[PDB]
Amino acid sequence: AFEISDFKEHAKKKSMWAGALNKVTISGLMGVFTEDEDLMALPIHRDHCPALLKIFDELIVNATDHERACHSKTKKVTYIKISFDKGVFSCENDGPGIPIAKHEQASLIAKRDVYVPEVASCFFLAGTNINKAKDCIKGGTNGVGLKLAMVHSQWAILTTADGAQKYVQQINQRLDIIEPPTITPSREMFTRIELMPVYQELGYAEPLSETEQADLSAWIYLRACQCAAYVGKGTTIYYNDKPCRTGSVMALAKMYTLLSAPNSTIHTATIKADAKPYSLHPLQVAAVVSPKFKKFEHVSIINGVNCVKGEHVTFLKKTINEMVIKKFQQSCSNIFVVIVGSIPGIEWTGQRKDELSIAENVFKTHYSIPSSFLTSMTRSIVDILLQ
Amino acid sequence: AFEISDFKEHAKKKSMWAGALNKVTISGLMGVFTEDEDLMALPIHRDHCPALLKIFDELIVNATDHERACHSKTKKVTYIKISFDKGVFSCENDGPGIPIAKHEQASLIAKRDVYVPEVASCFFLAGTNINKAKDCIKGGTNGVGLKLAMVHSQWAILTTADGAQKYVQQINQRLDIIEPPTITPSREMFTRIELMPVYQELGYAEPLSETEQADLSAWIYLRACQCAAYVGKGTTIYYNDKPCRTGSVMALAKMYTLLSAPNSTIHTATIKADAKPYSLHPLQVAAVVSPKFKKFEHVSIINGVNCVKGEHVTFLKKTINEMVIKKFQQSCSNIFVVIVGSIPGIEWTGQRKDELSIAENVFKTHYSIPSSFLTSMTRSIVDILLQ
Ligand SMILES: Nc1ncnc2c1ncn2[C@@H]1O[C@H](COP(=O)(O)OP(=O)(O)NP(=O)(O)O)[C@@H](O)[C@H]1O
Ligand SMILES: Nc1ncnc2c1ncn2[C@@H]1O[C@H](COP(=O)(O)OP(=O)(O)NP(=O)(O)O)[C@@H](O)[C@H]1O
Ligand SMILES: [Mg+2]
Ligand SMILES: [Mg+2]
Repeated sequence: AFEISDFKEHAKKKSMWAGALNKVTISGLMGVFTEDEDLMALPIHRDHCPALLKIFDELIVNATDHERACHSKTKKVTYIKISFDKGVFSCENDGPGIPIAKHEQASLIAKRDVYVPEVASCFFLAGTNINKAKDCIKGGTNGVGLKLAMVHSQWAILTTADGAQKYVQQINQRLDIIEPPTITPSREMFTRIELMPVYQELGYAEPLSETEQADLSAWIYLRACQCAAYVGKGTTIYYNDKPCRTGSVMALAKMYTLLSAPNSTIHTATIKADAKPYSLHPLQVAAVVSPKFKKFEHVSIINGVNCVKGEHVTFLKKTINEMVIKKFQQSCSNIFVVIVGSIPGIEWTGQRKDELSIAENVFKTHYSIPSSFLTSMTRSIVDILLQ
Repeated sequence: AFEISDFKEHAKKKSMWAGALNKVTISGLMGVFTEDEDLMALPIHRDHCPALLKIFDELIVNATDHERACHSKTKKVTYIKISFDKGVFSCENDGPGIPIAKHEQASLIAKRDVYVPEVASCFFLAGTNINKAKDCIKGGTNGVGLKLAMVHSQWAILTTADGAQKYVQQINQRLDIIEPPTITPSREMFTRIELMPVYQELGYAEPLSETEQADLSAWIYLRACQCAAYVGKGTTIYYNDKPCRTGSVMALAKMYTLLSAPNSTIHTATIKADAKPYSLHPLQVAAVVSPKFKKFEHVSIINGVNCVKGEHVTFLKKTINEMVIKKFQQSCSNIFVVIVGSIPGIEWTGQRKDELSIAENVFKTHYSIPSSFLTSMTRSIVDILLQ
């Protein structure tokens, strides 16, 4: 009756790692769709498998983490290329590759030659964020995300090049079959993950239906557009070899409000903090206020992660609410707001990183929302309330 | 740079297991306080460590799981006794004890005699829910919760008796030191976990401050009261040897609304489904509608777990909203609602079990909310809207 599981078997059966392992109703599920030359974020009103969307997210956050790691160094990340075609998902980024070197501890554990890229892709609770600095703004913390991608892949290829050598390794049948890597001379420098998810096991048609393909493509495109707003000014994000043109929170706010509030006013702010490490990490904000909006909604890209709940939102809402109450006397259900940037020292409620955890006083003590933004938001909210 | 962690080290450092490992702002944090002979649920407006509250929850859900496992058997669980004194937390339940038997697979893994209760308390990804049936309504699924309690304990004692023998085992220094167990003849039958959390490591004073002690006591008492509404009619819940008198969703609804809406109308329903396994699991509902309530709030005890988000809430809200719209023409921000019961086949977003995951169509297809409840709720909501 009392059974003991290994990580692989556990990750194939348990929702705690990446969420539900079958299709469920995902509240607020969105994708981006192109109408003419316009990008429009629209709801996806069909059940989808959270764990499937999460293994796409794990690879994308790994690439955005690498962009952040490299952004002040000589060899920077200049691109992240995301691809989705015939069911195959890939994510490739430039900059220094995963070191092509024997890992002494892993080789002893496994009783065979294990190189660093195999540790990164095949060993659970393993990576460069196991001892994470208090000020680190990478999303990665657990050493599990890439292994979850591998466990939900029928086949996967890890390719990395360090400017000297290229390493290619097949990781097949949900991490059951790790093929010995092919190592060759190369002047390339990059990391690529290519995989075919276990679509049928996660509740999808094999091959994907027209609707499943379209929904997954829209979701991935929007996730790439979210990255594009987060990464540094030197990095381009591509989706199926097309650049994602959403380099600002204003561009993100437009994509989400184009159908409901075309030709709208975009209230903008940079939220800044008054002490390191917070002062190193300004937050970019764009908000639209419309009577057509039925309840408060945010899109938060924090540390490269799409965060659906956190005290950073609460801080903005309470601050606006206090001003609205005062002006009206002489509050948030008509706001759509985009918040993008890094926050050091956050913790998460789970591997999925749906909710960040923090002391509210971090914002009260350190951060200031520009008066001009609060005044313009309050003016717009009050006019609606008055009507 | 690339490090490989064991489970214990990982659980002491990573928020993914039990949430943040220091004090943060927990939205909606509540405890129960006794004023005179009255029980009143009130907000706790102070930061607390989620992982600390979760190891209390892991033991309480294990006891409620055992109550559910035993409820149709000859030897039932008749009590769950929760204690909190001088920093020491204990949870004891009657009914069949954890088997006192050598575990052959664990003994081979560890290269020494390992009995089943040591597997349950000290081996990660281990327990009786590793292969969980599609219709199982126990909260336990991952084989990790009791190990997280042990990893966040300076010292812990596991005591179990199977009516033949008693097994006592010390598990000390955050699972670093597993003492060999003491096995003796006994006619007792029970399972007890007693532990002292690592309060200082999780941001608390050593010993607890007056306020920390009072807040943690209030939180635990309310969690016990939540259990009392969930368990079968034959089981009594005690907190510090006093029975928890909240045997109904009406009693729970009263405790949450006593300060804001004394002498209120309680709308009641049993939500029933039309096919097994759903039909085995009626949901008990009590709701209060007041103009004094500023936004929609629910307390959901699902499969013994305090669930803060799920499509069961959405189903009730949408159903009420449709009726309200219709009546008004001739909607949920004034509702407080308690929902208690079992839902088979749910998945979670994480080990914490904050959010359940399910297809919305489960409710649309199988479940029916009684017309008399919808009519009485709609009458109360409409009167407020009209005012
Ligand atoms: N695209 C990439 N480019 C470079 N290095 C990478 C890339 N993806 C992963 N890595 C490395 O591989 C390690 C393992 O990745 P992963 O399993 O996702 O763990 P993580 O990102 O550190 N933490 P988490 O994602 O929270 O579980 C990372 O710590 C990086 O060092
Ligand atoms: N109070 C208890 N009474 C009887 N059996 C218990 C009790 N607590 C734990 N157990 C047993 O010990 C096992 C390990 O507990 P635990 O680590 O909490 O895993 P779980 O409850 O199965 N899953 P999860 O809590 O989701 O990680 C359980 O599966 C039960 O078989
Ligand atoms: Mg990662
Ligand atoms: Mg458990």
